[PDB]
Amino acid sequence: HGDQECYYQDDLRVLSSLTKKEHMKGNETMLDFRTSKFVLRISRDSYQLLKRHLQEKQNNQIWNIVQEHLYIDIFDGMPRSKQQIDAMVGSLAGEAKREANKSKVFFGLLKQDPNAPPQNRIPLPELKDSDKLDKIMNMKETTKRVRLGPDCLPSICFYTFLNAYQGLTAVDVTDDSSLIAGGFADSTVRVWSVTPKKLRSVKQASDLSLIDKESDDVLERIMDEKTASELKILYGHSGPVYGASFSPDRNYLLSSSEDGTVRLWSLQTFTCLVGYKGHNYPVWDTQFSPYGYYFVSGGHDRVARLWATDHYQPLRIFAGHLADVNCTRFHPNSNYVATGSADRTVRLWDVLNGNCVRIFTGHKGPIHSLTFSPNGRFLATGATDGRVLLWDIGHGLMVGELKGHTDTVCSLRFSRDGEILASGSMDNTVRLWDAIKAFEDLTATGHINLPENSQELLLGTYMTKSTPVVHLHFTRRNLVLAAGAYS
Amino acid sequence: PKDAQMMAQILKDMGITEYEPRVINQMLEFAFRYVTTILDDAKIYSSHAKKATVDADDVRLAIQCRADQSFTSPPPRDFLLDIARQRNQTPLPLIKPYSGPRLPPDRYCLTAPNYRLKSL
Amino acid sequence: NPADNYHLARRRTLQVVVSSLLTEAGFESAEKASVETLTEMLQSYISEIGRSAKSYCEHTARTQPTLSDIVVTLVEMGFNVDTLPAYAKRSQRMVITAPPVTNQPVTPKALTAGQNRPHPPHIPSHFPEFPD
Amino acid sequence: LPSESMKVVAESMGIAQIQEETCQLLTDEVSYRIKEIAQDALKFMHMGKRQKLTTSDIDYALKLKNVEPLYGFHAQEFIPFRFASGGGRELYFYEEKEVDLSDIINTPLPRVPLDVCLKAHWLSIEGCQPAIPENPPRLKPRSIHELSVEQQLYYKEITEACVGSCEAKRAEALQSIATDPGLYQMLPRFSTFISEGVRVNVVQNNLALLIYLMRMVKALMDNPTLYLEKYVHELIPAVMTCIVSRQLCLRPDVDNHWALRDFAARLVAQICKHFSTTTNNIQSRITKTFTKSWVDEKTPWTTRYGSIAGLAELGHDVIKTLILPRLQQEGERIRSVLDGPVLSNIDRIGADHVQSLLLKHCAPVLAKLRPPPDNQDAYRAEFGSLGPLLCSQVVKARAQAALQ
Amino acid sequence: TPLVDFLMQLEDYTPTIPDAVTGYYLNRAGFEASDPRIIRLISLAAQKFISDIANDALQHCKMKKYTLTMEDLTPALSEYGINVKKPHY
Amino acid sequence: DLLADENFLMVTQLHWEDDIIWDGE
Repeated sequence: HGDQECYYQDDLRVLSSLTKKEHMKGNETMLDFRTSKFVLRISRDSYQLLKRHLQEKQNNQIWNIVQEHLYIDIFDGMPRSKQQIDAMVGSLAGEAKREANKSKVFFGLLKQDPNAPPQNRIPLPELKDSDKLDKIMNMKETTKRVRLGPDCLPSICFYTFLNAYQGLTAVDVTDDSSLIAGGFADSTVRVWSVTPKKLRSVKQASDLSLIDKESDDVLERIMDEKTASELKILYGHSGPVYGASFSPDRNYLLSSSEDGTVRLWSLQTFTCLVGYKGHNYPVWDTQFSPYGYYFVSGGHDRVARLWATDHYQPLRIFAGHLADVNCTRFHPNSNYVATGSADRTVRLWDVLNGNCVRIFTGHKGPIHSLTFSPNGRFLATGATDGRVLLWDIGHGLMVGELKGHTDTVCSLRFSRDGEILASGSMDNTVRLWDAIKAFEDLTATGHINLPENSQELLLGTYMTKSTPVVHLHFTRRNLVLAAGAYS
Repeated sequence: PKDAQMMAQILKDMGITEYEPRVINQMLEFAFRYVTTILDDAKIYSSHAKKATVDADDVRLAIQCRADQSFTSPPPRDFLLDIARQRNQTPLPLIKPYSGPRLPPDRYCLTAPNYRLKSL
Repeated sequence: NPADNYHLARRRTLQVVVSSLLTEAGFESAEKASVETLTEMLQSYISEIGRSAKSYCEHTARTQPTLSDIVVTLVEMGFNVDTLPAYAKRSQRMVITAPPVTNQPVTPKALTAGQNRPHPPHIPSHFPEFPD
Repeated sequence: LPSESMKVVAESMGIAQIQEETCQLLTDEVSYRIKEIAQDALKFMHMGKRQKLTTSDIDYALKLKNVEPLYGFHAQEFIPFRFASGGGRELYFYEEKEVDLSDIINTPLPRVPLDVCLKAHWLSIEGCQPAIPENPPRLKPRSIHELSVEQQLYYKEITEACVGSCEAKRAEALQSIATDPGLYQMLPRFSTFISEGVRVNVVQNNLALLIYLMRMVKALMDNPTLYLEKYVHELIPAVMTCIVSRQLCLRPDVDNHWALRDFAARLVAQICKHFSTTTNNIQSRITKTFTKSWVDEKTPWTTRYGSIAGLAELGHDVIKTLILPRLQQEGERIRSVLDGPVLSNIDRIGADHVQSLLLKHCAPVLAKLRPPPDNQDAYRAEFGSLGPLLCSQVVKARAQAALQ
Repeated sequence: TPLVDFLMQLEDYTPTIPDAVTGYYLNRAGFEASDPRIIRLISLAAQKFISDIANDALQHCKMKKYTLTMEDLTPALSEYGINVKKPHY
Repeated sequence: DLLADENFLMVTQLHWEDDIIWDGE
C-alpha cells in the first residue's frame, strides 16, 4: 500500500479497515468493485510489452488475475506525456474506452442545427401564453446585456447569508434574478425576494370562488396581500436540505434532503405539493429541466432518477455509477442528463433509453459542480482537487484544465453569452475564466495534447471575506450573483 | 486519555484534520456500546453451548450474528442492474396537453382538506 | 459567541426543565452526569414526537398534525395518554422561563450615509447602490 | 484499538479468562466499525460544506448504518427511543461530577441568536473589488500627490465635518474615521491636522475645537486597520496638553466640560498607555511627567486638577501606591483655598473638583484592600477628608458587588 | 371524550417546559406551532415520561433518597426495556 | 533586539512631554 499514488490515500484507508469477509459483505462499494472490471486504458505500444511478460507460463497467475478482473481498452496514439496522463486519470474503472465516447449525441439547442434533436424526440411540455409572456420580458433584459469578454469584466454582487447558524446547504436563484432559495441544515427551505416585491401567496378557495375568471388581470386579483413577506420559510423535510431548484416559470421550488425524499413546493400557495420517495438514502442534488416538466435527482444509492412531476415513480433510472451521484445537471435541450459522482467520473445519460452516452474521467476528487455551455457543446466540471475540466460533448476528449482554485470547486456557471465561466470554491474566491479562448481550437487518438492555458485564461480571482461561494448565477444582463453563508 | 488518544489517530489516519471535540467522545460511546453488546451476546451463546469460559468462537459467533442485523449496506450492483433493465424497458408515456397541475393520483399526494380542532 | 448560543439557548433551557422536574416531589443536588443524561432523553423525546407525528399525518396526505395524529404517536411510544390530564393539574406544576434574545438593542446603529455613482443598464434598480 | 483495553472491559463485565486470540478478535471488529462510521460521517461533512466533522455527523452516520445514535444507553425495545439522537452531553474531563440541583435552575439562560437574513453586497464592480466592510482587505517630471482627488476631497469633507458645525455630520465623520479601511496613507495628514490644531487652539482656549479633536483622536484609535504607533509621538503631547493646560476662556461656565476635556483626555491617555507598550518608553514617561506635575509647588490649579485626573485613571495598582503618601499635601492645599477669601478666582473650583476626585478614587482603594470595619472615625487617621461619606461610597461599591 | 375536554382547558396552564423550548424541538422535526395548546400536551406527555422514571428510580433508591445515581436509573429503566450505559471513560 | 524598528520611532526617543503647552503666554 505504500507504493501507490498519492491521490489514492483516502481509498486505501477504507481497505485497511476491511480485513474480514463479513466486513466486506456489507460495504456494497467494494462488493461492486470486486464484481466489475477495471477498464485500464493502455496503448498498443505498451500492451505489447505487457503481453510479452504475461503470455509466458513463467508468471501464469498474475496474467490469470489480469484477464479475470481487469478489462484492457487499447487505443492507437502517440504516447502521452506524464503531465498529460496525469490530467486524464484518477477514477476507479478509470480512463474509459473510446467505444463509449463515440455514440451520436444531439448536443445542439432546440428552436437549422444538424446537432439538434427534434422537438418530438423527448415529449417536452407546451409553451403557454404566460410562458410566452415570460420570454417577451426576457428579451428586454437581453437588450441591456453586456458583452463580457476579457476586457469588460462583470460586476459580482455577493448575496451573503449573514447569521446562518443553521448551516446553509443549498442555494438556487431563478432565471430572472427575482427569488433566492436557501436550503439549510435545520431542515428548512427559505425563499427570499430580492426585487422590491414581497412574496405573496394566492388567495384561499373561498376568496377565489367569489371573484371571476376571464377578466384581464386574474394573475393579480388572486394574490393575497394579507400574506406578504420578504421571506417565506418552508417546513417538511426531516433532514438537511441538500438540493434546491427553481422551475423556469418561477413556481415549483424543488428540494431534496437527507431523509431520502424530493419535495415539490408551490410558490403560489407556499405549501408542499408532492414528496417523491424513491431513494431510501440522502438525495445529494436535484434540478428541474430547463423546460420545467422533468427533473433529475441523484442520491447516495448510486443512481440518478428521472421524474416528471406527474408520477409517484420515476421514468428513467441512471444506474451506472459506482459511488454517490453528487451532481445531476440537465442539458440545455433537456435530452441529456450529466451526473457527476464520487467515483471521479462524469457521465452523460440520454433521456431516451437511459443509456450512458459519454464517460468523462480525469478528476481526482468527487465532482461537486457541473455546468453546461449555453451552446450545448461544452461541459465544465469541478471537484475537490480544485480543477475545472472543460469537456467537449460531440468529441468527449478533455485536456483543457483550469487549475487556479485550491479547495473544492462547489459552483460553476458560464455567462449568458458564453464569454466567461465563473468558478466559486471553498477558497473563498470567485475566479473568472475566459470561456472563448478556452474553446477556440475546438480525432483518432482520444486526446488533443494538454497545454497549460490556466494562467492565460484567468481574468480575476476576487477573494471573499471568510465566505465559501456556494452558488454562482448570471443575470440576463450579464451580472454575476453569488451567495455564500458567511462563516 | 488512553482510549481517547487512539481515537484521534483513527480519524487522522482517515485524513480527518478538523473535527469537533464531541466527536471523539461519542465514537468512544459507540465503541463501548458495540463491545458490550457483542460480549453480552457472547455469554448468551456460551451458555447455549454450556461452557464456563467465553472463548474465541463465541465472539466469532456474536460478531457475525450482530453484523447480520445491525450494519447493512445499499443494494448490490447485480440487483440494481436487474431492476434498472426491468424499469428502463417500459417506454415513456405521452403527456395530456391541458391536464392542469401535473400530479400523481390524490392518494399519493399530500393535498387533503387537512382539518384541525375547533377552539372552544 | 452567538454561534453556539443557537443550540445552548434551548438545551440549557431543557436543563432548567429537568432541574425543575427533579425537584418536584424529589431531589436536590443531583449528580452532574445524571442531569445531562436526563436532558438528553428529553430532547430526544421532543424530537421523536416531532418526526413521528409528522410521519403519521403525512401518511394521511396532510401537512400539519391534529390531535388524532399525536394520540396515535404517543401510543406507539407507550405513553398511556389518559394519565396526562391528571399530570397537568398539579399544584407542584412550575413554568421555566424562555431564553433571552441576543439582539436586545434591535436598532442601535446610526449608520454611515454615503451615496455616489448610478447603475449601468445590465444592473436593475433593486440591486444595492454603487458605493462612494 | 489496543487489545489490553478490551480485556479490561471484558473482566469488568463478568467475562473472565479470555484468550488473546479471543481478545484480538474483538479489537479488529470494533476498529472496523469505527473506521466504517468515520468514513461514513465524512460524507455528511462534505455535503454539509463545513469541513469540520461535527458531533452531529456521527449521529447521522450511525442512523445510516441502522444503529441507534443513542450513546451511553441502549434500549433493547427501541419503542421509547428510536434513531433520533440525544446530542450526547457537554463534556470536559475536568468536570466536577456532582452539582447542586438549584444551581442549574438559578443560572440565566443563554441568548437565542438572530435568525438568518439575506443581505447583498458587491464583490466586484466591473472587475475591481471595493473596499467595503463586507470585503476582507533636463527637468525632473512634475510629481503628483500621493492622495487621489476623491481621497483629498474625502479628507477635506471629514475634517470640515469633524470641527463640529453640525452634530450628525460629526457623528458620521467620526464613525467614518472609526471604520474606513483605506484610511492609512492619509494618516500623516490627519495626525498633523490634530497636532497642529491643538497647539494653535490652546493659544485661545477654544473648548469645542478641543473636544472635537479629542473625539477625532478617539475615533482614530479604535480603527483596527491602521497602524498608529508611527504617529503616536504627535498624538500623545496633544492629549497631554489638553489635560495639563490652563484655560484661556472663562473657566467657570465650561469647567464642567473642562473636567470632561480632562475626562476624555485621561481616557485616551490611559488607552494609549494600554496599547503601543514596549519597555520603559511610553507609560513610565507620562507617569513621570504626571508625578512631577503633582509634586511641583504652587501649581496652576487647572493644571493641578488635570494632573490629578491623569494620575487617577491609570488603573488598579497605580493609584493606591501614588496616593498613599500624599495623604496630607492634598488636605493642606484644600485648607489654603478655604482660608483665603479670594472667591472670584478659579482656585476654589479647582480645589473642590480635585478633592472630590481624590476622595472617590480612595474609596475603591480602601474597599479593595481591607475589610469594611470601623468606617466611622478610623479615617480620621488619614486627616478625616472623606470619612463616613467615603465609608458610604465603599458601602455603595459593596452593594454593586453583591448585585454582580 | 375526556382528552378532548382536557385539551380545551389548556389556554391557561403554562406547563413546566416552556413552549419556546418544546416548540423548538418540534420545529426541528417538522411539527409547526399551529395551536399552542397542542404544544402544551406534548410538553405534558414528555414531562410525565420523565416524571414516571424519576418516581420509579426513587423506589430503587429507598431500598439502598437524597441522591439520584446511575445505579438507580439502571433498574428503573430495566422494566422499561431500556439498558442505560455508564460512561466508563 | 535594540535594532528593532520600534526603538527608533520618535515616540520612544523624544521628550515630547516638553511640547504639552503648560499655561501658554
